Amino acid sequence: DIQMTQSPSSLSASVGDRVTITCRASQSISNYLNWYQQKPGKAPKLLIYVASSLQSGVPSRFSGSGSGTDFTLTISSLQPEDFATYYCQQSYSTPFTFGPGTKVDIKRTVAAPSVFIFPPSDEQLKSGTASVVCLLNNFYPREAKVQWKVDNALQSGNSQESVTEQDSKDSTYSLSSTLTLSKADYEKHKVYACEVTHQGLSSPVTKSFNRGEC
Amino acid sequence: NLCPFGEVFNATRFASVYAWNRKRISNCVADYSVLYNSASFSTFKCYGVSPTKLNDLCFTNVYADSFVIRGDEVRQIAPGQTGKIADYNYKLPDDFTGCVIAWNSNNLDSKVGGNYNYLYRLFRKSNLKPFERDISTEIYQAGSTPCNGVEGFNCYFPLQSYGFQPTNGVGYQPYRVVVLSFELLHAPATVCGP
Amino acid sequence: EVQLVESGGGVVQPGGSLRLSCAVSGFTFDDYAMHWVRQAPGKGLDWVSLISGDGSYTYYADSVKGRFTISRDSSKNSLYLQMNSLRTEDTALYYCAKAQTPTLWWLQDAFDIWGQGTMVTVSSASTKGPSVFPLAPSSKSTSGGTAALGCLVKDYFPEPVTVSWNSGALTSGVHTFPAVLQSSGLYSLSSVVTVPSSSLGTQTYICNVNHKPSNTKVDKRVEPKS
Ligand SMILES: *[C@@H]1O[C@H](CO)[C@@H](O)[C@H](O)[C@H]1NC(C)=O
Repeated sequence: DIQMTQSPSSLSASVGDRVTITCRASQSISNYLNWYQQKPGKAPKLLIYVASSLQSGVPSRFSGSGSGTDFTLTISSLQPEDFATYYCQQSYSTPFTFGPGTKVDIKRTVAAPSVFIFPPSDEQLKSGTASVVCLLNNFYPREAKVQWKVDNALQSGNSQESVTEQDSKDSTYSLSSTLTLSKADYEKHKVYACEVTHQGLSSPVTKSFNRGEC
Repeated sequence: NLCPFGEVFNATRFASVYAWNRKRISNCVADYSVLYNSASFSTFKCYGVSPTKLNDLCFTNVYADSFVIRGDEVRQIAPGQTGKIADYNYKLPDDFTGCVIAWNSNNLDSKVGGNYNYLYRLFRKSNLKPFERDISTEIYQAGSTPCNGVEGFNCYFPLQSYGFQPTNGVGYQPYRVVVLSFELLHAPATVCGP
Repeated sequence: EVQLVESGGGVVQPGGSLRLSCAVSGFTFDDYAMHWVRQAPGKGLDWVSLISGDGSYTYYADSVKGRFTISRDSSKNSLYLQMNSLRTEDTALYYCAKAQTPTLWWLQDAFDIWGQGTMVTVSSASTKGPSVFPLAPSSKSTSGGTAALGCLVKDYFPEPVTVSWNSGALTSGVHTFPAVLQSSGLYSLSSVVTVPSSSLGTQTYICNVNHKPSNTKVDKRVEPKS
């Protein structure tokens, strides 16, 4: 299969910005490269075909270039309706393959996450599982690192993260990290902490509790 | 708008036949008889149309397929032919509507010691469907032993170089081929004669 | 206006079968190659299969070859994908897409119009309602700022669940996160809200959780503790 890559994986931009994103094919595909644009909950729309031709109804601020292996999509002045994920796709050879996408989101002033930690409820502990939830609320940019520490020991493999779409009102994100332990392992330790690093935080922030409101 | 045929026939570089180039022609006017009366073409065979009646017909799409093969193989570029090229590289349908144009290109496409550049597919597990193109380079597993990505015992790299040497006889000399096909569908017929 | 409308998706067990349909209007169907492209939850685009205008040529992604069969019916202006021996990793929204160029060929083209997709979910999990647990606000915050509370909606199948707060009367500052698929095959999701801490003693806060496939409808009160 011809492998398609894209760069950057994500881009923060403001209205009026010039935006350049790129797509690479693992071998020559001549100019048989298409660009699609996709917004959450919606099907992709054809934007550019055969590397440089604009689909009907696409405005002139868009252009595409490249032939062979390296292609670029350029938006000369980003408009609100352009925030989306962009995918390139080679049509030169079956099976057809797609790049992994570049998401262009709305730049806004940095906002540090407000962090909250939630111990497992007594109800759930009756059931034999402990879920510990760490919330990162209303932050920008999207990048954030959340690490769990149990009695100061770094956890791996026992947490999952979920993130919201960029908020329509304040352009922030929120994120949950859930630590899942058996009741047996949960009661083997005292201190449960999630530690967060983010551009808006000069130093990593920790929220913690001692098992049993201690 | 004159159809961009001069970029097809006079392109500096031509595709290997296994990766035959296909150019879609549309929204333009074309003078086909000028091609027929060229005296540089040693082959000019049409099917389902007359070379004369081409200028009085319109089509939805014209396709221009081009590649290099050896002189002995031009005969395989026709409907109902068999051989390595027809079976494994470039296959024309029975109801082919178009023309096959070829000319000796020994001056351009032969190189002393051999040309590495032009390739053809020698092994395939099945024959090509008409107008199918196959650019894969997976090793051909002729037997039961796995090849693990490398040529070897019963394990053949599927493409071979022609090795066009300038001193070869005409049958082993390189020929550039351009195949025109004409497609009429319900969509508007935008490419017309003069 | 060109229109493509997919149907036939649903929850299947691994190894099962399902047939997808795509009804098309607004163009000469037979002039165009047609395609199926799928999108795994939270993933990118993945091309599955094509069929030329007259049905004579078809192609498949390696991952589905030998299991899937694509076909079209000119009389019904319809495209089908017959999906046999389904695997969990076949779980995706399945789009049908029309090739841009009227031609009997199928390469070097673009997909100018896409349907909105039909969801295919391949799992061995059984229908199961969620347990709902409070995410209780901290009693330690002395700051007059906003406080966070929420509800954990753990271990349900299939998607989706819906969560409201105070019967739809509380919507500002609500974040209901997308579900995660846990290794047990069950989904989990939290819904949180930030409120003024100055209201924590007065205002009651109840999350309303509904999971139609299991007929679960739970209201969980969320209040400070001790
Ligand atoms: C290619 O170039 C030659 C000479 O420059 C010219 O006579 C011929 O017509 C050209 N072929 C086409 C198809 O334009």
